[PDB]
Amino acid sequence: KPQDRLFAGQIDRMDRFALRYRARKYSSEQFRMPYSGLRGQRTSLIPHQLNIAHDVGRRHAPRVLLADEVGLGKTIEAGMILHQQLLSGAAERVLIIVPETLQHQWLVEMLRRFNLRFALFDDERYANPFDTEQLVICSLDFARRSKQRLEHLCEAEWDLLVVDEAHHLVWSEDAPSREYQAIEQLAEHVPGVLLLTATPEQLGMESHFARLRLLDPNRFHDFAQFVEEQKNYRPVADAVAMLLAGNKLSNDELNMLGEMIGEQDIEPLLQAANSDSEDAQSARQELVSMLMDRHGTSRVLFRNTRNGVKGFPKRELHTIKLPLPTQYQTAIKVSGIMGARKSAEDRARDMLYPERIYQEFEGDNATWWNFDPRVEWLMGYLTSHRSQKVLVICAKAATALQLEQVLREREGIRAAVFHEGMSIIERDRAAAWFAEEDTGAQVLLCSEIGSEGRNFQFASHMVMFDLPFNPDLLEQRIGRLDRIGQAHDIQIHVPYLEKTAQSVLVRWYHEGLDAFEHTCPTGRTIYDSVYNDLINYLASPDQTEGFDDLIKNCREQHEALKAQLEQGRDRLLEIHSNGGEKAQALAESIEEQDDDTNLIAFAMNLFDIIGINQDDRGDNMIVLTPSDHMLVPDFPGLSEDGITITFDREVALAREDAQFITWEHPLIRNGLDLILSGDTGSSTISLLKNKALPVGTLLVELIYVVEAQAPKQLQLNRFLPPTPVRMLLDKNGNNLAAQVEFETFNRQLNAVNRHTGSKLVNAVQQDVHAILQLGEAQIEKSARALIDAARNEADEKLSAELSRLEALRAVNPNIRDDELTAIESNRQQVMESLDQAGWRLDALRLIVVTHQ
Ligand SMILES: Nc1ncnc2c1ncn2[C@@H]1O[C@H](COP(=O)(O)OP(=O)(O)O)[C@@H](O)[C@H]1O
Ligand SMILES: [Cl-]
Ligand SMILES: [Cl-]
Ligand SMILES: [Cl-]
Ligand SMILES: [Cl-]
Ligand SMILES: [Mg+2]
Repeated sequence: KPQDRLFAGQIDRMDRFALRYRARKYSSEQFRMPYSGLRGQRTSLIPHQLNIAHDVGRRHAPRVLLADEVGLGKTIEAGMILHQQLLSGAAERVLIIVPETLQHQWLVEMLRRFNLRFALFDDERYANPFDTEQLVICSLDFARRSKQRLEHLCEAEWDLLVVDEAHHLVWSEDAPSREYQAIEQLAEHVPGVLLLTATPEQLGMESHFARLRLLDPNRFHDFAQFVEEQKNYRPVADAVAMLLAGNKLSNDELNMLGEMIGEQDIEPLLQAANSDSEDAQSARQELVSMLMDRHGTSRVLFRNTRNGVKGFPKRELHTIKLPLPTQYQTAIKVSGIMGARKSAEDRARDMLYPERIYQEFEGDNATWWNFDPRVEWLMGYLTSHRSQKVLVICAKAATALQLEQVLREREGIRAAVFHEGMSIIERDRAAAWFAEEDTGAQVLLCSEIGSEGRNFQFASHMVMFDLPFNPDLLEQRIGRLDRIGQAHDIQIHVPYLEKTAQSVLVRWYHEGLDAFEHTCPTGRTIYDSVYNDLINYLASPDQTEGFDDLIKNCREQHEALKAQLEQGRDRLLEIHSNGGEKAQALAESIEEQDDDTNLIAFAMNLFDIIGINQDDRGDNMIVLTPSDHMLVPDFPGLSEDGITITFDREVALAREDAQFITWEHPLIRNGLDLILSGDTGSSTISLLKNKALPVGTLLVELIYVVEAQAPKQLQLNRFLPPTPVRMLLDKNGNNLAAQVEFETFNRQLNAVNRHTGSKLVNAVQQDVHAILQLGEAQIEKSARALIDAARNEADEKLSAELSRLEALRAVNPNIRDDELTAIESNRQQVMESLDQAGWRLDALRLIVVTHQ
């Protein structure tokens, strides 16, 4: 094929040949690396997250509970797992079931951090229809709405299922939820399952066990036995955990340990660890790993905690008590007198957002913002903090929009607005404007959706124009800025109107739950426990008999539950969930990759040759725009509006509007596919100025490709991706390639006029044919060596992993049958597909020695 082009007179420019060869070499090498699938995401490199993702993401059909505490990165961990599985080919179809109001947050996270475009399925967009899309997000309610729909989902042949906030799957002996039942049915037909929930087990042990049974109903079949085994385990594991903290062990703990591990002699290991010797610490970390292989929830549950990971800011509450204006006092009394009585909730909501009462009787569009002291306080705060990036949160979009107008007209400060009525692209623009340094918006006004999952590293100040109606929404608001890696303490300003539901609720959240300044896993439990009572205080804030006691009771419940949670921590599992030194090393290794000058040089040459225009902005960023004369009509991922790119991870994290270019980015992969599936650079001729060789000497640079045809799911690329084999032959068939390195030789060559070129080739066409014949014999030898080596490394690696899981099963009940059968079956189909591998000539460059 490539020789046919050359002789038909079709001669590419030399630089195209070099680009083609580099593209093959690079793509064949970036497939066989340990951190593959953990580079391309727009995230910081946090060890505990990478620990989970690298462990879970490389398994066959992962079935796990991701139970990290709030803010630790359960969404990011799920993303890295999906990213790895979809890049490697282990998965192709993914379903993500989330709570109703979280769909857009997930859609943006998957696309903007993992370059994965999920299709949103709801009833408005579609009143089976799931074969249409490979990546689907929908709500839990949507998925369980009808029995027809559920069965549609089960038969849609999903590879992986992700269920966010899985504590909504509630179970009971006599009436499990519809939610639970729906996931129970789906989990039987999807091989891989990720359940995400931070809910501590002490608040629902039974439901916790039910979720584990969704993952492995075979192993998790006896609630009582499971609890008993965990209870007997804690004594062992608590001590060992106190040893990784360096408090030496007893003689009691030493026989319990020798027994807990009867599969081998650990007397040396124990003698070391339980002593003040320089070999004591490593003896401890190894013991910890042995205990975790025997853990009851080993391999299935990952629970990192904020106490352990410790990268989170302090939270500081600043309340401002403001006088209640006569206009609102009047409206409250009028409503109590002339009021068509409403629900408890609706009266409370009226008292929490008093502008709603005022608008009811003065008509909507009444200028509440002209006398509401919260508005005046906000104007004052913002005009004296003009250089502070401030996140301002209201419950309702209409309130945020009304504030934007006031702030602009009365003080000339332009705020970005963020609410669910706006399109994704509209929120993208508002987000970029708020993130813009020095020239951008100083304020982001949000409805209850906050800032979704977008990072504003520079924002540490938050104003709650009003308060949310329940504690889950409160923590979600604070979680917009209380994020891992935020250095500056969060200042939470709460201006509130005295003698209203606002003052009641601010006191309840703060004094009852301590929910502002400390992350509160107790909030929902206490709220539901006192709901009726609290709602009446909110509905009648001027009738507060017994409120002081409610506060006292609620705080006592909060402290009691906090104590239970502290006492019930599995501190061994917490340590093991962070990943230790192996996880730190994995993060360090990925970061070493990041500084890849090869990729930057390759990508520029690639885009240039494809025909994409490149404008440099100086700030580690470049603007890419389509051109008239590009290799293809429309390059996927490239709009006529252009795209901003960066190759630097820290820039990409600060500029969420820019693409983060890595070997794993679709632009590179699409770019490689374009060049390598086509003719570009496959046929050329060059001159070599060299007087130490006879003039007219002919050299043929041959690039063969060795590749095995197989389904992507087999993941042959781990062992034999399409691999180039470069030969450099003379007339006698001597292959010089082993001692003539490609780059050094490539530099020594000269381009030649294409017309003069096609004349040189025709003059030596027959010599070339003979050389090509000599190459075919040598490629068979080379390809057979490459193939046999890969077939053997597949044997070694895959048999090694099957042995590792069989050895784990001897001590661990959580290794599943289908896991061992999957490795076994894959080791077989991989070896067979390689022994059908083939080769072909991909490119050639003729080289003619001159002396001139
Ligand atoms: N490694 C990371 N790099 C960048 N952003 C991160 C990282 N980890 C978490 N975040 C951000 O922190 C926020 C919380 O992440 P998330 O996974 O939703 O926490 P949760 O465990 O409560 O579900 C999100 O906005 C996410 O984008
Ligand atoms: Cl992988
Ligand atoms: Cl895929
Ligand atoms: Cl006032
Ligand atoms: Cl942020
Ligand atoms: Mg979450």
